Parts: sequence; structure tokens; C-alpha cells
Amino acid sequence: KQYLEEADRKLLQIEQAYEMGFLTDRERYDQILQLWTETTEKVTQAVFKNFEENYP
Amino acid sequence: RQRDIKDEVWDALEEVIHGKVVLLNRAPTLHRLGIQAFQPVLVEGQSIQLHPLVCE
Amino acid sequence: AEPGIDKLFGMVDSKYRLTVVVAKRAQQLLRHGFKNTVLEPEERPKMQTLEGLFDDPNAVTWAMKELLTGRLVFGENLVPEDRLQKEMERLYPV
Amino acid sequence: KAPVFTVRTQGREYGEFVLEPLERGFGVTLGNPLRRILLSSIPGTAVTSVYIEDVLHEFSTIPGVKEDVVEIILNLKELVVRFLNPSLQTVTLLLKAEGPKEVKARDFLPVADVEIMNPDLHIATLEEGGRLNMEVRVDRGVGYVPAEKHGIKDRINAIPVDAVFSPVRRVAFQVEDTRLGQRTDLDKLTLRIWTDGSVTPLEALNQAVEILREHLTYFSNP
Amino acid sequence: SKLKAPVFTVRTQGREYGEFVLEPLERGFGVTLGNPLRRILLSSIPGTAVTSVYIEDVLHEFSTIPGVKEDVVEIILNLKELVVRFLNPSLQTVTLLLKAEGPKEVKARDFLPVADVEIMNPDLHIATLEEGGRLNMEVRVDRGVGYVPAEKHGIKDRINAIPVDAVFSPVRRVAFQVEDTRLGQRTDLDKLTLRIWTDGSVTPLEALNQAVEILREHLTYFSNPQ
Amino acid sequence: ERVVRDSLAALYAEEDGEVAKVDGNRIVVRYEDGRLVEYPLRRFYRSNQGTALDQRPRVVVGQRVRKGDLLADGPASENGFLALGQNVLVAIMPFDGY
Amino acid sequence: FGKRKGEGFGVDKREVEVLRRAEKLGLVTPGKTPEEQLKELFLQGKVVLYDGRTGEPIEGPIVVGQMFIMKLYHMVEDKMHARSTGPYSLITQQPLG
Amino acid sequence: EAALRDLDEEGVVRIGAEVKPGDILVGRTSFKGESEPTPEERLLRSIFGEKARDVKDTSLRVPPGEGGIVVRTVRLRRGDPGVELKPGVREVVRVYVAQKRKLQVGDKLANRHGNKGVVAKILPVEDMPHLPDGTPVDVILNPLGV
Amino acid sequence: ITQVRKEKKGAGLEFATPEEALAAHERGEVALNAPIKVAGRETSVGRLKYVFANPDEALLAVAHGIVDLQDVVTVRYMGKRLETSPGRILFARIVAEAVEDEKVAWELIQLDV
Ligand SMILES: [Mg+2]
Repeated sequence: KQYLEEADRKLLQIEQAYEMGFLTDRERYDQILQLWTETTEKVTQAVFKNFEENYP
Repeated sequence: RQRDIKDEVWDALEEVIHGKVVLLNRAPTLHRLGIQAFQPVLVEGQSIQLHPLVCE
Repeated sequence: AEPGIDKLFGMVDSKYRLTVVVAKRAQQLLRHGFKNTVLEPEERPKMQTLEGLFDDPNAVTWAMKELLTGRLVFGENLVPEDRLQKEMERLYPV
Repeated sequence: KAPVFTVRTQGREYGEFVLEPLERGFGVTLGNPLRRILLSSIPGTAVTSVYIEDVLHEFSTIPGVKEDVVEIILNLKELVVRFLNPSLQTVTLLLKAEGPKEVKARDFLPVADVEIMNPDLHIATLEEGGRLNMEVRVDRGVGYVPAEKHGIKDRINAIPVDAVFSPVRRVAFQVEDTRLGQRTDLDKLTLRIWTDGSVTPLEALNQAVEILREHLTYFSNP
Repeated sequence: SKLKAPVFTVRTQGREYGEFVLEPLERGFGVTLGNPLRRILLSSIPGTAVTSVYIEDVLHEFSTIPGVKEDVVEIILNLKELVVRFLNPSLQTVTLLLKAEGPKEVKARDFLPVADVEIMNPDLHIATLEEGGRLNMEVRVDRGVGYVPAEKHGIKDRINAIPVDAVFSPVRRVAFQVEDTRLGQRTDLDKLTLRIWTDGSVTPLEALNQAVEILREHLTYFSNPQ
Repeated sequence: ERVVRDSLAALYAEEDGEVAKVDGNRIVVRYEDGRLVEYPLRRFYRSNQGTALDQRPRVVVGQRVRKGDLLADGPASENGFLALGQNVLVAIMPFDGY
Repeated sequence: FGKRKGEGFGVDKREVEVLRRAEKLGLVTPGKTPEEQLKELFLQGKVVLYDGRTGEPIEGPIVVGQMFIMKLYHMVEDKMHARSTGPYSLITQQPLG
Repeated sequence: EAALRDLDEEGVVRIGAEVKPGDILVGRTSFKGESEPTPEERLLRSIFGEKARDVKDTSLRVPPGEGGIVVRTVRLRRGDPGVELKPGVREVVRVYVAQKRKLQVGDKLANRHGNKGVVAKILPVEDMPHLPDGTPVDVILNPLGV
Repeated sequence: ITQVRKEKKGAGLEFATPEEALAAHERGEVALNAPIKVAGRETSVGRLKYVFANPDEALLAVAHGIVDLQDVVTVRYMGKRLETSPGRILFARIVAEAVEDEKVAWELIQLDV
């Protein structure tokens, strides 16, 4: 839930930086995919840390 | 005739196959371990029994 | 695993030559009815029937055991083929 | 029909027992109870308590002796003692030696109707001026009782020892399919028993079977 | 310090159910005794089962009878639930006769009574008959052990007889409880309770005794070494 | 339920009515119209793949049925529901490599 | 469960052992009654299970339930086949298929 | 007569008979293709004094691994009402054989989620894992499949 | 069977005397396998409490439910005093008996993992 709530505010910042014309449609799309890639990675590590520490 | 088959022929067959091996093959035969030799153990039932270690 | 397979591979320069020696010896045993064997009565491979212990019918099992004893000599050009065939039939008829 | 029972023994410490053929399922039906009994109920002897003169507790070290106290206690767990008198429920063994000597089991002061099966068992090596004065308590019992569970003290400074009573060290059993004529589902039971030599593997089995039969008589009187 | 023969309690409801308590027992003997008896009770207890059926004007199992709602496959499936108690121990086989007609629902009651033979579930439904429906059959019930499929025994009293899968075992369910107990000096003792369900042809107590005897007789086999 | 009905394996009542006759081989229904309709049942017929298509009567003599009420179960249906199998008690656990 | 408690049986010794390993697994909350812990496992769809060979429990609580399972059309009776010698083909003289 | 026991007067196996591999379903004879018996057969026939029959046994038999109970037979001859066969065919016989199939080792099971497997072992009820109240489970599925 | 328990109750406390630790564990203040420091070394309660003369003793204790196979414990095997689980001892024994060479078996296994 934490990583998702964080990811949504990050996504909002990329939308504000789009509508202001700082990044293109291309650049915005690329940044969104990157955010979700890293957010995915983060939750993977979280699944396995919780398993290792609390349910080995 | 299957009803004419008595119990001594099963014992005779055990003698026949003694020490002999058969080849088992599974398609696709991708490499040479697609065929391997096994000493058969006669079983009731219509299924061939395969050893776990050779499944890979 | 075949009993003493690692030692059997020790004896040959090529694993395939072991197969040739084993196969040929087993053919000799079958042709001459096992009476040319180099095994001793207690070394004979045995098979458990309903009756009890009987001789293992399998000539390939026999041949490998014989090989392990050391009593078999194998190689190339040891003896003319006809001479070998005739000497074996003189010693052990069919 | 009636299964044939087959015995293969090595000395007094090992035996394999094969019962075949049995009706389907009976291999594990017999094997499991016997194994449970053979581990838990077989009467044997163990070291339950030890006093070493200047040693206060289990983790102390003895001056002049190579082994620590823990190691000596361990060696004592390995001592195999056989009570010849049926009524003897316990014994105290004494050992005092010093100087340059490797103390074995035989060194224990002989006690009447108490046989030490493994007299060559090492206990401790003593250096110059090293001194070993100790009393060991040997009780009759069954199974395995940890030191903290029996809590036996003849005196203060007496150290309680995990009590390994069982003459049976290991039991392994394997059931495998076998055929009599047309029936292939029959069972073949192979039972493997390791003892310490005080009770023989064949003896232990017979004792185990007896206990179970007796327990079957308990279904008699409501 | 050695434990001594335990009190053996018996709680029975009718011929169907029983509870069998043994306490106190040395630690771990609850399953040491309980489990082999459960295994023996589920397998080796002799019993009775329908082994064959001949229905008149029916050549094989895949037939259908005019006037009857159930096909022969379902009829034989209903006969597999028939519980038949033999009062005489010397009696190993019985052929039950049934003749029924008209708008009736044939139950197990309708079997023609045979001496020294009691049907434990006479309400078991067998076939629904309609005006003109005629069911006349002969079912062979035998005594045996375990599960013998029709293919193994192949029992036919006559030519058109249909062999039936025989579930011989009278035991429906076996559970056993192991609870904590003490002799008040010593703890971690075992209290063993055998719960035994039966079809009623044999009694849970009778079942338990046969189970004990089988295990006892089996311990005998360890007598002559080699 | 819908799968069995569209499959045409199961048999249903045309209109409201009362069941006159019930057999392994046939079911006779008396409708509102007064007309007596007889439904023969397909019993142990061999399909293209050799599985047995057979219909079993699910109603009894004298039963009041409505329009669309089940008369016979087709193959692989239980009281009009698609039955492709059995409901079994399963344990999820390894067992000795079997 | 409630049925059992009325029938005059308490928690089994082996049920306690399984409960021990289960609280080591973080499945049940420590300090609760044996009944409460069994209910916690049951809400996870796991039950105590006895090995019919031994009588001893499976060392952990196991998922058990009703599953819908079908027998498919591929059956060994149809597929099992063997040949010593038999029919050969017209031109090739090789065995038929 | 052991071989012909279950055949009716006309040579068709009777309804309700159990047929196993090798058993005759429909008996049939075919005229032997003209051939000169080998000198071995000349001598054999001469030794036993039995005329070589004009016809050979072409009967339809149960194939390996098949069989069951005979539930139906259809026989169609030529020259009987309502039936006309393809040219040259005197008569056609169909035998419908039924079998009740119990689940066995090698049969394939599956659930609706894609779990599929073949039955490798059928255990007696006493080996099956069971609930405290005595109920054995039906199927044991390996968690490694999930 | 070769995985070892890790418990949170002890949580790395220091203890001067091992009998203090066993007493603290007996009070239920510290778990058997919780990582702990007694004297200067960091050991676990189970390593002090259960010290087994040979493998057969460790496994007999498992049979009687004194310890599980995953509990870390002190076992004397082939002359050295080891900190492992009975399970890891059992694995080493499985290998050893299979190949009928006990020394080589000990060389091959990675026991601590
Ligand atoms: Mg200790």
C-alpha cells in the first residue's frame, strides 16, 4: 500500500510536468513505465524480506 | 486367448526378462537422454512407471 | 548401476571396447552352453525362481562378472578366427 | 499362509529382521509400533548424575585435565553398563586417578553384578599433577530423559546428565512390495535394529513384541 | 515406577457405534496401540456383501426393466448398500429372493425372510415400481474380507447373473483420540479412546476383538527365526 | 444450468402438467390441454467418442410439473446442472513422491 | 469441532503438537486456547491431519477441502499398446503404424 | 466347443455374453485362395488322413485390450425387407460391446483451473491422510503444482 | 530438515554465565534458538542446554520430542564439537551411509547451510 500511494503521487508529478510542456508525450510515457518498473521491483523485495524476516 | 493364460506363464516371463533391459523413449527426442535403458520390473496395471530422477 | 562398472571402464582404452568384449564373450557362453565359463561354482550368477536358486540365464550378466575376475584376456589379433572357433568346439562341443 | 521370519546378525550390536509375505498394509502396521516401542520401552541403563571433586558446575574446566567437564560428561553418556542382578535399580561408580594416565572405563572400581561392556572407552587424559576424583550414578530405566527433567542430585555440585537409557541406538524399517503367485500387493518388512551390546538386537525385538502382546491383553476386563 | 495394566471402559450405542477407552498408558502408546488397530479395523475385519444379482428378463448390467424407474446399474448400486447379518457362524452364503409388483417402492424389507439372516437396513430403497412394473430377482450375499471387485470374483449363479462389487468390511469409520493424563505422581501419560462405527452386521466391540486377535496372531510370526 | 438446457441433453416439460407414467425407458406427461405426451428416453447410446449418452427420469408418478421443469437428466447432468465430474475431499501436501 | 467438545473429547495430544509448530509458523496467535488456535487455522483452510500409516500428525496444518475434479477422455485402457511382430506395409515392408 | 460356446445358431455372439481379447464376436468363413499345399502339407494331410477344408476362419475377434459385455447385435442380410447393401456384400453384422470402467492408474484427472494429472497410486483407505474424527481424504494433490 | 530455526524472543542479550541463560530460557524470557551472547561469544540457548555425545543420541532425542530437527544444538560428530541441527546431522548421515565412506562423505557435504 505504501509503495502504491507513493507511486501515485510520483505519477501526479509527471502529469503536472507534462501539462506544463516540460516533457513530451514520449518522455512522459517513458517516465511512467520507469516509475512502475522500479515500484514493481520494490514490492518484490518487500515480499521476500517479509518472508525471510517474519515467515521464513 | 486371454482367458487361456495361466499363472505359470507369468513366472516364466519373469525368468525370460531376467537381467535384460528395455529402452524407454519420450518424444521429442531432443538429445541422447531421450532414450535410456532400464531393467524392467513387471507390474500389474497398464501404466509404465518412470523413475523421478530421469524425468528432467 | 552395473556392479563394478567403474572398474570395468578402468580396464579399457575406450568404453566401446568394453561393450565389444562383453558382447562377444556372452555370444561365446551361449554358443558353448556356459561350459567354457571361467567362474567357479560359488561365483556363478544366480537367479531366484519359485523353486529356488538357479543359474542366471543372462549371458551378458555372466560375461561382465567373468571380466571382473581377471581370467579373461582381450585384445586385437590374439589368434586366427577359425583356429579360435575350432579350438573352442574341440574343448566344448555343441 | 504363515510368514517366514529371517535373521541376520552381526555380533551383539546389529541385526536385520525380514518378515515376508504379509497381507497388504501389514508391513507398516507392524513396523511402526515395534519401532516406537523399541525406542521408548526397552529396559536399559544410563548415567544420571556425576560429582567431580573441585568442579562446581557443568561448564567449569578442570585444571590438569585436557577434556573439559562437558566432554567428560559426554564420554560418560557413552558408557555401556549391564546390571546382572534383576533387582538392582541403581549403582554409584567411583573413579580416582591422577598423574600422567589416560583414564579408561576399566579404571572404575569393580562393583558386584555390574558388567562394564566397553572397558576401553576413553573418559579423560590427565597431565602431571592432574587429579580426577569422581562419582557416577547409574540407574535402570527406559527411553530418554534429559538432565533438566530428572534433576537428580545426590549432593550439591552433583551434575545431572541427560539419561540415555535405551540400549537401542537406532531403528529403521522399510516395507517393500512383494508377490506370492498372482497377488503382488503383499508386504515385505525389513527391520533394522542397532543396540549398544547390553541388550542384543534380537533380544530387544523379542522384548518389543512381548510388550505389545501384553498391551493387547488390556482389552479384556470392563 | 513401571506402569501396570490400565482400566478398560466400554461405551456402546446399539450395534452401530462404540467408544473404547484405555487409561492410563505409557507415553506414546496411545498411537502405538491406537493406530495398528485402526489400520486393521478398516481393512481385515470380515463381513458380508452382495456378490451377484440375477434379475428376471435382464441379460446384463446395462439393461432397463419395463415399469421400473431405476436402470439395473442404479439397482445394483442400491444393492451395494445392503447390510446382511448372518446369525449362524457356519453359514458362508445366502441367496435372497425378491418378488414385487404394482405401484410400490421396493425396499430391503421385501426380501423373502431367511432363517438366521437379519437385514440391518430394511428401509433402504431398492427400486421404484409403477403400475405394471414387475421386479423379480435373486441376490447372492457372501461372507468375505476387504474389497473384492466384480472383475476378480466374477460370481454368477446362473447365465444372466450380474457380478457385483463386494465391499465386505463391516467397519464404516474408525477414529481414535489420545488425551493427556496422570497417575498424579507422573505426567504425560496417554489416555486412548477408540471410536468405532459399523453397519451393524458386526459390533464395534466384536470388530475391536477381531482386530486385536489379528494383531496378536501377527506378533506370533516373529517366533521362528532363520 | 443453462449449459445443460442449451445442450439438449436434458429433457424438460413442454407445458404445465402432471406426470402420468415414469419408467426407465419413458415418461408420460398429461398437460393442461388434456393431451397425453410420451417422452421416450435415450438409454445407453454410444456417442461419436464412445461415451454413453443415456437419460434418466428425474420425476415420479403423480408429480405436478411446471413449464420448463426437469423431466430427465441427460448425461453429465445432476438435477439439471452440468455434472462433468465429482466433488472429492482433497489434501494439498506431498505424499512420498507419488 | 463444537460437536466433539459436547461428545466428551478434548484436544488431542498430537493436535497440541501441531499447534506448537503452527505458532512457530506464525499461523496462530500465542496464548490462545487450543480450540481458538484450531479455529484460526480453519479460517485459513488448514486442519490437523493424521498419517494413516503411523498415526502421528503431519508436522504442520494442511489445506483440505472439497474440489471439483473430472476424469478426462485420455485413459490408459485406450492407449496401452505393444507388438512383437505383426503387419507390414506393401511397398516398404515396414511395420504398420 | 469351448471356443464357440457363446455364439448363437447363426454365429453371432449372444447378448449378455462377456467377451475378452481373442474371443469370437461374429463367426465367419472365407473360401481359401487357390493354392497348392506344400509337400509338407501333402505329407501332413496324408499322415493324419484329414481333408484340408475348402474354407478358412475369417471370424471377427475381440482385439487386444478390448472387450466387455455384448449389449446389442444388428444383422442385415441381402434380400430381406428394407435393406440393400453396397454391391457384393451379402450380409453385415454389428456387435456393440459395453464396458463399465473403474478409475485406474494412468487415467487422467483435472480440475477447472488447469490442474491436471494422471493417477499414479491408489492407496488403501488406511494409508490415506485423515482428519481427527476418522474421515480419510479422497485425493492428495501436491502443492508444488500451484 | 536442513533449515535451522531463527527466533525473536531472546534478541541478542548478553549473559555472563550459561546457567543464567538456561535459567532465563527456563523463565520463558528467551527462546531456545534466539541469537544470544553468553560470556563474550554469541551462541544460542539450545547449544548450551542440549549437548549430544554422538549423532544417535541427538536423533533419539528428536524421536522423544525433546528437540526438533531444525533446532540448533551441540552434537559431537567425528571428534569435533559442532553447532548444528539434528537435521543437518541426519543429512550428513544419509550421505555417509549411501556412499559407505564416512570421511569422504564429511568432505563432500556443506554442512552449515
Ligand atoms: Mg544439558
